[PDB]
Amino acid sequence: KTSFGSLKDEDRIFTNLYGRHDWRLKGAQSRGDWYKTKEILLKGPDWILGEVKTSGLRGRGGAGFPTGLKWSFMNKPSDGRPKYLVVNADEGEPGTCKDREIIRHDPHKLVEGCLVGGRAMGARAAYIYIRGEFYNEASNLQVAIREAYEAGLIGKNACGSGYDFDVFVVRGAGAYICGEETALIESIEGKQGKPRLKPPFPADVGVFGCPTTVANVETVAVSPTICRRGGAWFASFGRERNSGTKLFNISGHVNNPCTVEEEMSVPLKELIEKHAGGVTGGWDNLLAVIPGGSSTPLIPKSVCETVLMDFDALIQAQTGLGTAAVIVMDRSTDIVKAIARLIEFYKHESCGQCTPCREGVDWMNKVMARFVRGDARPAEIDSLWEISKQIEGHTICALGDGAAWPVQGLIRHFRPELEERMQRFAQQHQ
Amino acid sequence: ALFVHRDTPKNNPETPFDFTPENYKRIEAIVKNYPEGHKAAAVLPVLDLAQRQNGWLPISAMNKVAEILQVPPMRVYEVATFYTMYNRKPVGKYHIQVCTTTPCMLRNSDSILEAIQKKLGIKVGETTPDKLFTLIEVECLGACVNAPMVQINDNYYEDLTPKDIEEIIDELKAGKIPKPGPRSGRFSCEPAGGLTSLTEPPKGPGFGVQAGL
Amino acid sequence: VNNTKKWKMEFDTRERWENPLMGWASTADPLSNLVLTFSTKEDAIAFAEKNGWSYDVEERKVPKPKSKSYGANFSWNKRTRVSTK
Ligand SMILES: NC(=O)C1=CN([C@@H]2O[C@H](COP(=O)(O)OP(=O)(O)OC[C@H]3O[C@@H](n4cnc5c(N)ncnc54)[C@H](O)[C@@H]3O)[C@@H](O)[C@H]2O)C=CC1
Ligand SMILES: Cc1cc2nc3c(=O)[nH]c(=O)nc-3n(C[C@H](O)[C@H](O)[C@H](O)COP(=O)(O)O)c2cc1C
Ligand code: SF4
Ligand code: FES
Repeated sequence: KTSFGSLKDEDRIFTNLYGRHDWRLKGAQSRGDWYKTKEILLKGPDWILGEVKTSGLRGRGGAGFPTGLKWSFMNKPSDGRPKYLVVNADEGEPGTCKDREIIRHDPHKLVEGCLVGGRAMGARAAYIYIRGEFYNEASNLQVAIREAYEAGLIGKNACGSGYDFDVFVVRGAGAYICGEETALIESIEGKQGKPRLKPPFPADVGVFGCPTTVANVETVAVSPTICRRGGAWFASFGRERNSGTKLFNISGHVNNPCTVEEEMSVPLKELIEKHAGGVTGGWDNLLAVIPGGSSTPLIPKSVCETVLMDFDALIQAQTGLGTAAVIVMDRSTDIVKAIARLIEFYKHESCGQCTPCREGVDWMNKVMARFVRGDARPAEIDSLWEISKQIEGHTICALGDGAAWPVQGLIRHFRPELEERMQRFAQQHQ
Repeated sequence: ALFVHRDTPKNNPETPFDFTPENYKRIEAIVKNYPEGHKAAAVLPVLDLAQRQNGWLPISAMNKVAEILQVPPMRVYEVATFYTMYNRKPVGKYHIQVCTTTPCMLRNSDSILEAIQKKLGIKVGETTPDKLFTLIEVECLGACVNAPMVQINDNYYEDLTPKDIEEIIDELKAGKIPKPGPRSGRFSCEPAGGLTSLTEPPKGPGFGVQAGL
Repeated sequence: VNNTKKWKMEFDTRERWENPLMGWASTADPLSNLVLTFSTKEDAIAFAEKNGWSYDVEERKVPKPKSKSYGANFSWNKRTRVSTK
């Protein structure tokens, strides 16, 4: 198989993505959720982890770590402490609005994902850290969790398998940093959402000091569909080390900004023209694309022609996959203003813990605010490159990396627009 | 917009604040979601509950939460200054949160911000003189395919125009509550011009179940 | 800790009184500003005995090795959890 995309309605894991069906238990049971969950759980953690490592599922949060290898770090003997699955539902990324749809429209798929994943890792319960802005989604998920308890699907004697597994929803309070896994752990512990240092990875010391796996809502909710359909089926979508389906958020300057599910290596031009109704003005109106949410570097029109929307081809296209949240930008876009407002986001959402992010992200925002007006001289572009390279790799979590990357993408692909902005500032003010 | 407290006549540790008894039942239910010895983990939902009761946090809700959870007051002060929901000044009753990050800015949230400024008669950060509306400018609220959007105290009002947000503010000033969703023809997140996916009915339970399960 | 590498030899401090004209610190001790630097301890001991100076010896105090664990800041059941970070 060399051609990818054109994912059919039968191979969609997230059926009822659109809220067109009943999200409650009577609707979710009619779509495959909570079917043979007892026979999934009775087959031990080892078979579940074998099917997930078979399935090629990587991290749907955005980093793309191999999910089954990650979950096997909890497959270890007990030493007095309990174990927890924690479901990362914060979703603060600009461009990214898909886990909101998973919580709001397929909640029982998330609860069955919590049950199967916590069985895979021996976890006692599940803390689902939802965003505090998602209040309707949180009440929605608590309704579905009450439906799961009252049907006996979770809790005492979960689905009749003799396993005990609670599912909790902890609401956030408006911090983009509390989507990073250790800052999320600290936000569960009643503290400031400041990220911990790695190691300890949460499989050793996580929430409350217990062994812990923090995974995304997407890479938790697709796990019972993997454990039902088999590993190699889900592995037969997308390229190798790019196994499966993915929820894309084609936002920005398109005719139909939408959330859709598609095969993992679908082309970007085909995705925009086939699901979003194309760029506003056709393909000849495209200027740049932020391919996977705000923390990934933009890429211009000459790269977006042939590029594939997965991890490896976007790393070869000097960006990252990330959350697979496509932000489309046309020729009517002040692009330096857009990246400067994105750096303004990354300083208004940055917890101020370590030195390079706390000072350098504010300093990059001031330099970008002068770049928008053009109030600079062309040595400062290379200066800003060196500032971004000093932030990148010197932080505690990847918000410093995810803030240095839009600057590096903007400079790397649009240095001349910065230079002509500055020189027309210099002619009209002197 | 400051991160220290100065004792006003209306904000001090002798400002009256206490929970209703149903809020004490809810606080016990919150604390029961956390392990024994980690009672300090419930600072965030109990302080959020204090905001839901009072509308905002004086420094008596912070001290009451610190008293009932037996944590220091400083550790609740860190939480209430760290997060952008714990309102430490009394906001208006409708708290209009306009998102202005890059996906909402690409679909002209600035026209909506100007429309709210000329419809209410205020600017960013201020409060209307009836104390019903407070307009601030927030970061990404996570509704990016439904950009541009706003949040009014709990509820996302999406796919807006200037006229849609004028209409929503008008039916807020009439004392009612609008419908929390998009204001274009679509319902949640589908393509606006029609369903490019999920057209077929689902297969039902048991589709594609491998042998041995 | 680079100033804790070498042995030093100072002397007992004598009277520093107020100059009547300007209020300066007048002294009558010529050995008041004399600090001698030595690599090891027996070098300083032999140099003090060689010059007939009565001496006392205070041993080099190394900071004892600690056990540091960043994971101890987030324990499950010990008191070494931190209430903030
Ligand atoms: N989904 C969202 O809303 C957002 C996603 N992101 C994504 O997050 C990415 C950054 O991810 P991070 O969490 O900073 O780190 P990431 O590099 O380390 O690691 C991914 C996961 O694997 C685990 N892991 C990694 N190396 C490990 C090792 N040696 N041993 C054990 N476990 C290990 C980590 O605990 C983590 O859960 C960005 O590139 C971006 O794509 C960023 C912002 C928002
Ligand atoms: C600053 C920052 C914010 C993050 N926010 C989220 C988030 O909101 N949701 C999410 O699922 N992952 C987020 N992540 C990625 C997590 O650290 C973690 O990789 C992920 O939640 C779980 O790993 P997974 O990709 O295997 O699911 C964030 C990372 C960083 C550095
Ligand atoms: S780099 Fe920024 S986001 Fe990360 S621990 Fe430091 S202040 Fe926090
Ligand atoms: S950009 Fe406004 S909702 Fe994400």
